[PDB]
Amino acid sequence: RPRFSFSIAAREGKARTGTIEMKRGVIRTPAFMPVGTAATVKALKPETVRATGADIILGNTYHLMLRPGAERIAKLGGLHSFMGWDRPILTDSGGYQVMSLSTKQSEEGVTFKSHLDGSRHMLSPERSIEIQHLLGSDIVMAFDECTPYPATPSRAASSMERSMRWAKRSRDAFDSRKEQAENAALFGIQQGSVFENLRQQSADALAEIGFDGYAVGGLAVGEGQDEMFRVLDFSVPMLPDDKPHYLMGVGKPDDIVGAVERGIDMFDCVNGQAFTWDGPINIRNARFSEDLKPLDSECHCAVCQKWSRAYIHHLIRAGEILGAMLMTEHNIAFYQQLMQKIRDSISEGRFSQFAQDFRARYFA
Amino acid sequence: RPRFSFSIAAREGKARTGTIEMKRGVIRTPAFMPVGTAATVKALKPETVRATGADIILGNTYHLMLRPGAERIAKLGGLHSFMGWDRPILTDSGGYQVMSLSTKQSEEGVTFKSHLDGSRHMLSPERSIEIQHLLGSDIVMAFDECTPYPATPSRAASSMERSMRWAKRSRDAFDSRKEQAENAALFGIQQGSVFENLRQQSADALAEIGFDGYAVGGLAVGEGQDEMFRVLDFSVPMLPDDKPHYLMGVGKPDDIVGAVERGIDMFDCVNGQAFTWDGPINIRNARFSEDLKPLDSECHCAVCQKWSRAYIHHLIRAGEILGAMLMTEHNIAFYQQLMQKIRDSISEGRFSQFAQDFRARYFA
Ligand SMILES: Nc1ccc2nc(N)nc(O)c2c1
Ligand SMILES: Nc1ccc2nc(N)nc(O)c2c1
Ligand SMILES: [Zn+2]
Ligand SMILES: [Zn+2]
Repeated sequence: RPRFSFSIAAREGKARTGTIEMKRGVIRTPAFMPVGTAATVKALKPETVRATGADIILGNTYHLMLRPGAERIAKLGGLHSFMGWDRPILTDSGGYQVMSLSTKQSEEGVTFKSHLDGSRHMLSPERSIEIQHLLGSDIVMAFDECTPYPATPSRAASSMERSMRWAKRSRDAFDSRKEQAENAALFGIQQGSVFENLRQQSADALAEIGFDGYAVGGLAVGEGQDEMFRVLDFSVPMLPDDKPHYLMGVGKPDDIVGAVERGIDMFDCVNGQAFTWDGPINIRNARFSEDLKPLDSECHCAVCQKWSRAYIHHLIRAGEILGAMLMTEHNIAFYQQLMQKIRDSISEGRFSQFAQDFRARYFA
Repeated sequence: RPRFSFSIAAREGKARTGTIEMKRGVIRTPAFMPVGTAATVKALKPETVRATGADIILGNTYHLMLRPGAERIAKLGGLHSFMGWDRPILTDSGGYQVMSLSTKQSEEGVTFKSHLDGSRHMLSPERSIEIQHLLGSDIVMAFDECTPYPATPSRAASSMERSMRWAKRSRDAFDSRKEQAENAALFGIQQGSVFENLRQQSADALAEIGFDGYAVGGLAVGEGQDEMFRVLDFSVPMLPDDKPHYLMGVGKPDDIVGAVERGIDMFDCVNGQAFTWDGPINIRNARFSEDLKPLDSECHCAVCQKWSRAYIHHLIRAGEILGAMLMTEHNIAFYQQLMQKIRDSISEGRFSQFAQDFRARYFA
C-alpha cells in the first residue's frame, strides 16, 4: 500500500464514504477509532478490538510519554509491537491532555509536571512530533494549543494564531525526519473556537502549509450539540475537500451522525452505560436484574450472542472485571456497526433517510 | 455420559490418573479447577477458561447466595446458562466462607449477616444442598464445619463429629431431591484437623454413608506444607481408593505435585505474581520494564505467544484491566500445563522423576 491515499467512493450532500490506504492497512470512512490510553484499549485484547470492526485506534502522546515513556517504547520496538496491534494508529499531540491532567506555557511550547510522579516535561511542536515518531505513529497530529470554551474573540484569535505557527513547526519537524515523512501521515488541526472568520483564517493557513488530513479541533469542549453543529456547518467546507476531515473527541452516536452529515470522516471518543438502537441504557438499573435479553436486540457482537443483561447487570454491580470487558466490547462493537450502517447508506444514497430513522428510534 | 463414573487409567505409587465422566463432560485427573467467585472466573471469558485446558470450574454457595441470589439464578436458568460455562461445575457448601467473610452457630446450622448488605441468612446442611441444586451444580459438596488451625484434640473432635452428622444430613437431602440425585454427584468432606485417629473416624463415617467422592478438608489453613504433607500421608489412604480424592483450597504448584504424590486427584485455589517453570516472578519488579521475553520461556498460552513481560509489567503498574486479564490467563494456563505434565508422567510411569525435575528447576 502507499504511505497515504484517501479516495472518496460515494457522496450524499456533505457526507462522504471511502477509504484511507496506509502501509499498515486500510481505513474505511467514516471511521470510529477506539481510544487507547496507556497503550491499551480499556479491557480489550487487540484481537477483540479488531473483531468489533475497528480499522485503526488512537494513542496518546501525553500518557505514553509519562508511562512507560516514549524512548522506552522505541527501544522496545514501537507501540504496535508493544501492545500487539499491527494496524494503523493515530496519535494525538499531547497538548490537550497536558492542559487537562497535568503548566507553564510559552511560544516555544509547554512545560508541566506529571500527575503521576510529579516530574517535569517540556512539550513543544518539535518534541511532540519526535515522540509520535518514537512511538511509530501512522497518523501524526500537529501540536496545537486548544482554546477553552467559552473564549473571547481576542483569546480565540491568539490561540488560533499560535496554533498555526505551531502547525508550520510541526510540518517542518515531520518532513525533516526522513523515516517519518516517508512512512507516516501528518494531520493539521483547525482552531478558532466558534468564530467563523477565525475558522476561515485557520483553514487557509493550514491549506497553505499542506497536510494529509485536517482535524476540526476546539469543539466538544462544553458548547453543546446545537452550537457544535452550527460551527461545523461553516467550518468543514473551509477545509480541503479531497482530504480526510477529523472531528476530535466527538463520539455520542447522534453527534457522529450529525457530523457525518456535515462532512466529517473520522471520530474518536472515550461504567454501566450500554448503547442500543433504542437509546442508551444503564445496566446497573434494578429493572435489568432478571432481564434475559441481550444488551441490544439486533447487535451482532459476541457479548449479545452469549450473555444476558441480567448477567452483565450482576457483573457491573459486583465490580467484576468481566463486567467491564463485556460492556466495552459491546459498546465498541455498537459504534462500529453504526459506522458500517453510515458507510452503507451513503454508498447507496440513502444516508439522509438512515439519519432520520436512526434518530426516530434512538430518541423514541 | 453417565451421571458419574470415575475410572483410573494409570498409577504410580499413590498417584493416579484417569477420568471422571459426568453428564456435562469429562474431567481429566489429576485436575485443577479455576475458581469462580461471583459467577465469573476473574477477568476471563468462559471460552478463555476452557481454552487454557480447564475441564471444570468451582462455584461458591456463599457468594452466589448473597449476590445475585440462589433463587434468582434458578429463575434465570441455572449458573451454567447464567455465566456461559456449559461444562461441569463443582460448588462448595458455603460454610467455609461464612466463617471467613460474614455468625451464630448451632447443631442446626449457621446464621449470619452478609458482609455486603448486612442481611441475615441461616445456612444448614439442607439449605446448602438446596442452594447448590438451585444453582444447578454438577458436583455438590456436603455442608461441613471447618476446624480452625491450630485446634485442640477436643475441639477438633467435636467439629469432626458434627461434620459427620451434617454429612449424613447432606446425603439424605441430596437423595430426597430426585432431579439432583439423578443428575449430580455428592462429595463428602473428611475433617479431623491434624490428628490421625480423628481422620480415621471421619473417613470411616464418610465411607459408611457413601459418597461419589471424598474431599480432604481442614488443611491449607495455616499449618505449613510439611505438616500438611504429613497429614496427607496417613489421611488419603483412609478414603475409598476407587473414588476421587479432592484436596480443598490447595494450589501452590509444589503443593499440588506433593499432593498428587500422596493420592490427590482434584485441586482448586484462588496481582503481579506470574508462575514460571523456574519459579514465580513478580512482574511489577523494575527489572522487567524492558524485558522483551514472555512470562515463561516454554509456556504455550496465548499471552506468552503475543506479549512481553515489559508490556504486562507496564499494564499492571498502570492498574490496567488488560494487565489482570493477561496475567490471569497465563497463570491458569500454567496450572493446566502443570496438570497435563502430571497426568502424562503418571500415564508413562515417570511421575516420580517428573516431580524431582520439577522441584529442581522450580526452586533453583
Ligand atoms: N474535543 C477535542 C479533543 C481532542 C483535541 N486534541 C487536540 N490536540 N486539539 C483539540 O482542539 C482537541 C479537541
Ligand atoms: N482449605 C480449605 C478450603 C475450602 C474448604 N471448604 C470446606 N467446605 N471445608 C474445608 O475444610 C475447606 C478447607
Ligand atoms: Zn452487542
Ligand atoms: Zn503463558
